[PDB]
Amino acid sequence: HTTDNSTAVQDSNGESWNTGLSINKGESAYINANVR
Amino acid sequence: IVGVGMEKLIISTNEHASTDQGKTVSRATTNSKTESNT
Repeated sequence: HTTDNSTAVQDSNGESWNTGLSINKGESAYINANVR
Repeated sequence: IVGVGMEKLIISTNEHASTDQGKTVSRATTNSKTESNT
């Protein structure tokens, strides 16, 4: 016969970074022309 | 007498593409206790 009681506290922290990029294949850029 | 003649066709695929990336850092601490009786 054996009986035990287990107590514990768990602590943790986190930290994250992200980076994204989106593109449209239909309108990918806009052009400007200098004319005379 | 006026007519129209077509020379070539160009297709612009209306599509949207995205790219994501990330990083994560973590750290856990646990201090367990046990009292065994027999």
